[PDB]
Amino acid sequence: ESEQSEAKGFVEDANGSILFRTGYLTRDKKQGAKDTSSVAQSAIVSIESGFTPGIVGFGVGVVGDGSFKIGENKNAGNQMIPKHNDGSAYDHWARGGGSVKARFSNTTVRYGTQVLDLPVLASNTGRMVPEYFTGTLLTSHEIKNLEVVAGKFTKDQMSDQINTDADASGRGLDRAIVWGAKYKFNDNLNASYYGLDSKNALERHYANVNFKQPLANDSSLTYDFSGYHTKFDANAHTYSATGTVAPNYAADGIAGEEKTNNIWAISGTYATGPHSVMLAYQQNTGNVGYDYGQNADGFQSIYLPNSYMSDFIGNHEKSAQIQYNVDFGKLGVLPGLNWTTAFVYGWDIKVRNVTDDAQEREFFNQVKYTVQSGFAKDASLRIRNSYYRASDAYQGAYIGDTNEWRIFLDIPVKLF
Repeated sequence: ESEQSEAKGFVEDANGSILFRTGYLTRDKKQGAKDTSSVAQSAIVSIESGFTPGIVGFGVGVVGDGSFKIGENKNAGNQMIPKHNDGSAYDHWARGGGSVKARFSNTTVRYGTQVLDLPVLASNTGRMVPEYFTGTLLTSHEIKNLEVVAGKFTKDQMSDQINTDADASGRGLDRAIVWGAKYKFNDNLNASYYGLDSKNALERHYANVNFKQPLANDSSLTYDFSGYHTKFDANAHTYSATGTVAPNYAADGIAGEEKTNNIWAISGTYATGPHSVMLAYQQNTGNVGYDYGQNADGFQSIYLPNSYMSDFIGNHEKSAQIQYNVDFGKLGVLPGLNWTTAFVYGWDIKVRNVTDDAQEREFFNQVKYTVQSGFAKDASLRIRNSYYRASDAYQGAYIGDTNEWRIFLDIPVKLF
């Protein structure tokens, strides 16, 4: 009848796992700019009790991680490793917490520490360890194929922070209220719409529609339209704003008046047999770029296609991508080996008091291998490289010319 009426018990329905992750991320930049290199090992735990049986069910959750750096890591960065006040890397660190949860019919409420994946407020999961939020999330599946959420969060703990309320910049969350809904219309079409209101910081909405269109020979075309609307509060932190800013914006990141961004993107992917190709276009309008991640708003709150090392989020920036993906298992060469190559070109970037015409481009390659069977099933290795270049005006204003490598070994282990 419902998710709660099928509860087996606190112990019977429990699940638990650890992900061991070894990472390496380096960025080589031109002379006069800072090279980063970060190497580390993590163990990331997730434990979820089942729910007790009855009209209302109860359980608990635990999330956390413990990590150590590998090497001195004197020029660590990129949100890989916590740093002491002098700049030195932390030798080892530990983070996380617990939650309690309650379930009635098909609705769950969770209170405490948790990893979020709302498009408007999404935890980092692309570095060593996950970003954690603390607060309350209600999740309702009372209508088949519809998920509705509502939440309130008061702490944000980013991956490279030891303090329990500290985003990528070391600043705490005041109050983030979130809501939204996601619906599967049929097997080819779904859509979503989410909202965020974060006190003294910003208001943000996200919408998506995703339509898959079957073609002959086990082929298809998938179209995607995604976008965000963000209104940044006068006291929020931003970096790409244009128009009227405060004298000190330069130094503070505080515009002292509201700034608005719209960013949207359309993508079409043709897939056939072993092979896929995607084309995508993305554009920003308003008087700021998509300056996400600067106000305890989720380091991964970037559900758009033109997003690799650069996110193509500059003020007025337009961008276009071509992407090619091969599955080497379907092709008959090596099951679980995949290759992605992409090229993204961005232009029309406004850099305040310098130009209206800056540009950037990125050439990306990733090879990934996932173990298909045996004791190490689902272990994977991801090796990825970005060759990134930008005009003179978009160097220290954003990332700067760079050759980036990232390597991640992920070894998942089921505890129960």
